[PDB]
Amino acid sequence: KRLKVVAAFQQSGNSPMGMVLDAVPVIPPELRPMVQLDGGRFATSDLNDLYRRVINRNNRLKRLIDLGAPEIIVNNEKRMLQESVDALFDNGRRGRPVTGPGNRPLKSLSDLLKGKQGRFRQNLLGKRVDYSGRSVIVVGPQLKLHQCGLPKLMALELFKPFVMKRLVDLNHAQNIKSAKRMVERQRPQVWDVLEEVIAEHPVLLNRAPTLHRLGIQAFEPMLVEGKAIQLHPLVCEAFNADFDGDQMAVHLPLSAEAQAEARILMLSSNNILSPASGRPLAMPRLDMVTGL
Amino acid sequence: FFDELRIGLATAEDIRQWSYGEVKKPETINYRTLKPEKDGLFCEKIFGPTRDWECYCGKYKRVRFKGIICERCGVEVTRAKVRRERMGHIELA
Amino acid sequence: QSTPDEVNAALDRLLIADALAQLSAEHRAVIQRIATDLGIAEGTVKSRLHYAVRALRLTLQELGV
Amino acid sequence: EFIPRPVKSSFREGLTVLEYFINTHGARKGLADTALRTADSGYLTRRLV
Amino acid sequence: GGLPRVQELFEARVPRGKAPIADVTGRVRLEDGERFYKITIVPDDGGE
Amino acid sequence: SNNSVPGAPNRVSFAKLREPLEVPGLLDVQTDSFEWLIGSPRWRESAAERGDVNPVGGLEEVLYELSPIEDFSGSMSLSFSDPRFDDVKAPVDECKDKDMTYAAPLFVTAEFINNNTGEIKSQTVFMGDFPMMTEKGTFIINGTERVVVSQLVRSPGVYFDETIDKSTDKTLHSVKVIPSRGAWLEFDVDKRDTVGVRIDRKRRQPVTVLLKALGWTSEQIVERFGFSEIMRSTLEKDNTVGTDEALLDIYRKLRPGEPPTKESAQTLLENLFFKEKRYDLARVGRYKVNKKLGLHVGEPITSSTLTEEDVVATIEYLVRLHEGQTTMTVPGGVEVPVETDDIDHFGNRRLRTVGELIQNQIRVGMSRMERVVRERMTTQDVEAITPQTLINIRPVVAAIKEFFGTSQLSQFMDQNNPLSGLTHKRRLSALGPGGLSRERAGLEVRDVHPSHYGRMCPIETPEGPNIGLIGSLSVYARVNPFGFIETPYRKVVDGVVSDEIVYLTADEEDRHVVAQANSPIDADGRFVEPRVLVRRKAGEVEYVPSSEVDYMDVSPRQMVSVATAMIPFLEHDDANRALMGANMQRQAVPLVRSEAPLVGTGMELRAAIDAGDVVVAEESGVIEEVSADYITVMHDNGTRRTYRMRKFARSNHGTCANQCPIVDAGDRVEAGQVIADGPCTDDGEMALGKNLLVAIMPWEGHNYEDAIILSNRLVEEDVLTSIHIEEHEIDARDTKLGAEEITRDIPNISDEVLADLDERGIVRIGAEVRDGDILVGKVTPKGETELTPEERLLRAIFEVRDTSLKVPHGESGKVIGIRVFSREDEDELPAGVNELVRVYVAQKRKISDGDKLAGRHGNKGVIGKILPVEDMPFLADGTPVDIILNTHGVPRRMNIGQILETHLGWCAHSGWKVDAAKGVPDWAARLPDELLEAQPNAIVSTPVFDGAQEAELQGLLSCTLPNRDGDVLVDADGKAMLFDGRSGEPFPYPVTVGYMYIMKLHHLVDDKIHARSTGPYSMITQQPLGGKAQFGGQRFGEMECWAMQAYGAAYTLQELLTIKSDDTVGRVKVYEAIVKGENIPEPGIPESFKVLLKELQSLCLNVEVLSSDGAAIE
Amino acid sequence: WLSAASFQETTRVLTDAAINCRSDKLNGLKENVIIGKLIPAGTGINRYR
DNA sequence: GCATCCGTGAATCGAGGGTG
DNA sequence: GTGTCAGTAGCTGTCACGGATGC
RNA sequence: CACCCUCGA
Repeated sequence: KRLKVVAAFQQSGNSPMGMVLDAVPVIPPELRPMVQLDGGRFATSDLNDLYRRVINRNNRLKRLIDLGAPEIIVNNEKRMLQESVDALFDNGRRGRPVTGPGNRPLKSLSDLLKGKQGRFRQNLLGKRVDYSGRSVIVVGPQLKLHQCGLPKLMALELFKPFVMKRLVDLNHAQNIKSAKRMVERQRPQVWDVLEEVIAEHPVLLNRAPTLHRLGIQAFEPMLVEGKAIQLHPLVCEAFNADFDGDQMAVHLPLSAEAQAEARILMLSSNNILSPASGRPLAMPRLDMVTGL
Repeated sequence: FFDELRIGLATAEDIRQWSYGEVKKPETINYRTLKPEKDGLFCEKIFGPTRDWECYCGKYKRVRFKGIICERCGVEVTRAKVRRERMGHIELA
Repeated sequence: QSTPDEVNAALDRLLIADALAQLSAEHRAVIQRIATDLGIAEGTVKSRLHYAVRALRLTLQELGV
Repeated sequence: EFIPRPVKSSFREGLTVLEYFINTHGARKGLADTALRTADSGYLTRRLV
Repeated sequence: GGLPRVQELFEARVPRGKAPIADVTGRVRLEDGERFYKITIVPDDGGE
Repeated sequence: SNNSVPGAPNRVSFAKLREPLEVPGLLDVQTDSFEWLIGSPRWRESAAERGDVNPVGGLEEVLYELSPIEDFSGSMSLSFSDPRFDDVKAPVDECKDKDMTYAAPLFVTAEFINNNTGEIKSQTVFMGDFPMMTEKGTFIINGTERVVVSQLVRSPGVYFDETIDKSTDKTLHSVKVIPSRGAWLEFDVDKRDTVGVRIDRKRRQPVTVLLKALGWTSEQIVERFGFSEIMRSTLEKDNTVGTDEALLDIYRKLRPGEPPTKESAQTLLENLFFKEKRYDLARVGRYKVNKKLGLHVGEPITSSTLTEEDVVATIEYLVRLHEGQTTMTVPGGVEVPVETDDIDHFGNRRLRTVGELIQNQIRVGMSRMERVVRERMTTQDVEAITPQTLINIRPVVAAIKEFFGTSQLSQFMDQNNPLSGLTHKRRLSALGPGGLSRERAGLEVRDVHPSHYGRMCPIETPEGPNIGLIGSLSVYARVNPFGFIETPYRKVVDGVVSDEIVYLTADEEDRHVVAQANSPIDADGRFVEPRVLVRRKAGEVEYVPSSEVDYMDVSPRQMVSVATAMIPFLEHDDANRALMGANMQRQAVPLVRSEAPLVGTGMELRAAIDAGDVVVAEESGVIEEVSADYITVMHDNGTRRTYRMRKFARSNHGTCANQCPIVDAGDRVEAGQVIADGPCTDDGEMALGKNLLVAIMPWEGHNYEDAIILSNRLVEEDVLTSIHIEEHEIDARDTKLGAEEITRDIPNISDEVLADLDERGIVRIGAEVRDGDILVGKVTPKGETELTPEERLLRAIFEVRDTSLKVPHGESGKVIGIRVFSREDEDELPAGVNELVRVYVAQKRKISDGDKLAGRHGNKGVIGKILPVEDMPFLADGTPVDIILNTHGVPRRMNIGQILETHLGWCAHSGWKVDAAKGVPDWAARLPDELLEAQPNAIVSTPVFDGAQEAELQGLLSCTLPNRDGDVLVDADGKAMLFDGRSGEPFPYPVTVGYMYIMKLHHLVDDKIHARSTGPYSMITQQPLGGKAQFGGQRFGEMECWAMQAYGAAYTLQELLTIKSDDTVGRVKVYEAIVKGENIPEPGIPESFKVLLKELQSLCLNVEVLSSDGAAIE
Repeated sequence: WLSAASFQETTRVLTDAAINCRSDKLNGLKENVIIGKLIPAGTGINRYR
């Protein structure tokens, strides 16, 4: 195990001296921002407090070196600088964490990357997306398997730029700017125009938890009145979705490649069988099997 | 398109090569003028201007001065976007 | 906290860029910047700027801004 | 371990006071360990992924 | 068994059962008592 | 009759067991606690009649523990006494309006005693604004009603634990002496058969170290603990010996880095465990210890501190428990069993309510002030010092503000409907300071414990991550001054049931055996059957002879909560669906008009009344003048009291709290009668929903698994309509370039959008506003150096920007109220604000597709279709049903209640008439004579675990009343023949038809619908915001990325993680390409990944991106 | 090392990555998902791309 | 050569409200 | 400029598991 | 935005 560490420094060509620091970097300000409160007071990032404590102790070290303070003070101050830089990089790693106001351990640079709230899992493996919505789901028996019914007010916002384009084309609006104002004021012209936009433009429906890939499926959107999403009764099994307050999220594919992927790979009608067992899922399951 | 992502130990020389200046003073900002203190954790000479093409001393507030290092406050004149990428550093005694 | 969505500004520039093709290359090269480079007068500047603006204003209000 | 005393009543007959109270241990622990089982399952899933 | 058994299998852990196995094919040597259990195998071909 | 005490409607009950004690004040948990805290006359009379000797109010206790204050010499002293309150600063509603705190000034009497001069100066000192509790048990902080939740903590005392080692497989034992305050002390037996002690988390010292520190000779130690080899081996394996040696050992392990003086250690080792300064067992702690060890069992609880005798007896108890001993008598003490304690048993699990939780904070503040006092004494002169110079009340007010403002127990009050608020005030929370962390709660703290019977409900508990950590106090339960939860029981003398009721604690209950409530009892009191169901110590249920029952339960519903007691036929529903029913009753939405349920339980009345959202007459009298605004009552003596109705008030959760008078002008009203009822109330009873005509049948798949079909009648007649009110707020601040001004003059805004605004820029009352409309016109001056080049050109080719208050997306209603505060007009705003406007918008929400309805049995569902009144399957006489529930989602959930509830429901709507001729039938022999005849729309009660039995219900269905035409619509089975309103042909088979009580839950599509094209992005990560209120987008999580990858939709995944998210240039080019009609451009690099690289650099890691050639690229 | 640092033991992985001076060949689903490249699977492989 | 103790990890999405 | 004693709160009410750490 | 609470599938 020791060789495992030593041969690395041997071959790579980097000196082990890097493990001991003579200078510490300062993270840009926008990544440690200081915001203002509605009461006139200020709130700041914990990194600012950590860096500030380190700077205070470092400047005190310079003072002590210049003043020829007793060796005891200089050494006992270098120790505190060590502990403060240790907290800056990974607070709480050694010993007791640096407590903030309220006996709350301050976040460190290494805390920015760990766990569900870390950068990797929270902001890299899964982002938040534009052109998306969510609403309550309702069973729609009359729908076809490849169809889903979304509210008008959902589609209008989702397809806002498309509606603006077609409103300025058909001369319902003088310029694209006034088209935006028209959509934001919900003028009656959009509802007839919106239908042309959503025509054969598939959307993606997702229900958390997304356990398997059939937890997301593509559908052709149908403008429905009301404010609930209308879902086909046969896909409930795949989503494991009952109708007692369940909510589903809608995503609008934009690029031509995205629309093709949704139309061919992810359309509900092309995913009737369970990928785990091969047995069908979109089949008569509850009331349907009873009638038959 | 870029092939590999290399990671390694940061030499002190690299730490200094990244930094646009050393953070000497421990102050943060001023609680009246909202201006970041010079050589502080928000020094505009080091990290960048608070507002686009606006220097600290207020001599250069226009876009005509693109790339001018102000002589009275030492702040460059680019977009505030650089406050998201310019690193500082503390030189340890 | 949080940064707004660049809709408006972008739509505005998308129009401004649509009323830039309705121009002549000289008014364009002038508006995109001065009398020291283009090698002309300052009155020629003031004017070309003046008439070029008025063409921009005319075009914009033609579209209904 | 199973209780040496059963729940004789049916939901059509009507549980006694103590019958309901004694059903609740198992019911609540059912919900609790279900939450825990789901947690461990999801973790195993991400590992396998 | 159960889900922890699935974890034991996927993590290559030293299982709870820790059942032994015949390292060499041969004749069984049941030497059962009550104090303890010891079992030997006489290799069907050569071996020890 | 049911609930014949205030003058309520005559609800008839199927009750077979009489109620010996009527339900207590459901709000006594908060009330009694606070009254004890401030020592009100009512609390003192309560303690006086209770037999208490020397009771102490909450403030008096703190002030006595503090008094006196002396320096190190003792030449100066300061003492406090007699706390009193002046009148309240501002009334409750005014506090809500003006965003201030409901409080009363606290006065105390302090006096300075000077020993070197022999003269005392005593005066009154104002201590601070003390937050006061409303009559409804709530506090008001900064204009918000909050509730202080009772906390389940670990009771002080001595506890023993038997753990099992993992590697050596031997039984180890440990002990913890948990005080009410101070350092902790835990003994243990490791796996080497040696005894040790950890003092305040510190290192584990040998148990003999402590004995040596106290002055005990090694030989006497061997004398006491010689019967065990483990203690002998401990004294042998000891390192140092000597009274003055182990003491310094303790000192250097407890307070390291200091010079060890023999007396410096002798001082603290006596102060940390035997002086009342830094260690104190409350009276309850001392009592608990005195029982567990069996010492001082006769002494009055006067020693508030631990003694050496206790430590010795404790170590003896431990060492004997380790080696199998089961009995022990302390030298000079009574015999006591040797066992381990549960720490979940409600005799060891204590409950501290509002009074105690506030007392601890006042204590912290008072100590923080005491130190400043001792410092200020030795600074000022010793003759011009007054209580006013020594007292700094800053930390006290700061302490109570820190508590109410920031505390897990000061919770935003649940104000959906009265029942929700009541339950909230009767909550028992295990989380919080001094208790435990959520990550520190195994599957054992959450499940039901046999001691919860009659104390904490086993049903009402959240099903989320807080399951088992939050309970509701049982109905008849109360809290004793010690903190434990008592419950009443009927004392059985000699196999005879007595009306003598006594309240027992958990451990007190275990020392006897109690019979179940529904035991057959003679009219005199003797049990009918020799064997009876009996609950026994350690939660053991078995039959026992009648001559063994000591006590028995008061009422069948003794074990359930208030909400749970509100479920009819509760005995026929499983605990899961019952949990959901009780939890969803608290989510009911107050309807425009409220209808009391036909099928009730009896608890509705007292729930509504004790909730406090109605108007009850304090004193009897007649109504002199009644209006929609107020009600004036002329008493008999001559005085007049006027109750003001709360009309269209915004609840904490947007519901409408609206009170309406019931009595009329000149109506005789008795004391305690409901003269006006509020939301979800009808004549004083909780009306959380409506009685709906239900048919149980599948219908064309629109009700498929748990979906609900409703009749448009409920829309046309506002049967399920509800009012919701939103509060909108904006302020005008001082900016760097001037000051934001609220003006009707807004740049580049038409006169058509501003047509509904007054001259100030504020919307006028009564105007209907859609989403996006201007409510308050505010413009803010923007500097010139902040303008886009295209913006500057557009300004040149043609200084304030629009910051008006617009209506958020999805909101719409009538503007009903406006409130304006101006710094110019004396209005005290936060520094930097000149004006503040609040606009109240009210919306009348009809039932819509997707709204969530539910019953009382966890039978929930959304509205999948609202058919016209003619399409609905209608009964024989033409009446169309109101709601269709799918049958398949009924027998799986084991909620037979609804079925029964349905049947009885119909019997209540139509009425019945039992054949009295030829005697009373054999099934109705047990029914009261009041039930043999019932008119249509009759009110009935099915008490929990009592009430209607299936046989009696069968009979009632046999004798249902006919309709107006003389026809009986439903069969004895309870089903009826329905006609399909769409085709006309009658449905082939009879269908169960009845009336069910359905509630409108607070989960409406009008609030839960959301969609986003673009919008705000977080500055750091450049990813779209979250939440509907911030106009955020949905989170494409990790599992969903796995879904995309599984489908192989590579381009869709990249699109999701680049141009649709945090590609700074890509998303803009996408917007442009959409409005241009061009194709979608190529995605760029996520800004979040740039942030990742910069963050890895911040940790001294040189991350670099290399091209195919090998050169690092920037 | 980027696919491992995003799984578990982030610090423990990045330390070893910096010591061994490891280079990440940006050719994996997790990695390209992080940096926003097309996943080398499905419609992302070179045959169909 | 081996028991102790350190550090790692522990489902997904969504709503509203409070304070520092 | 400072000058007699002058001295944390809080808390353990999670757990399984592997391997470096340490007696 | 940091934490906190309550809640929903």
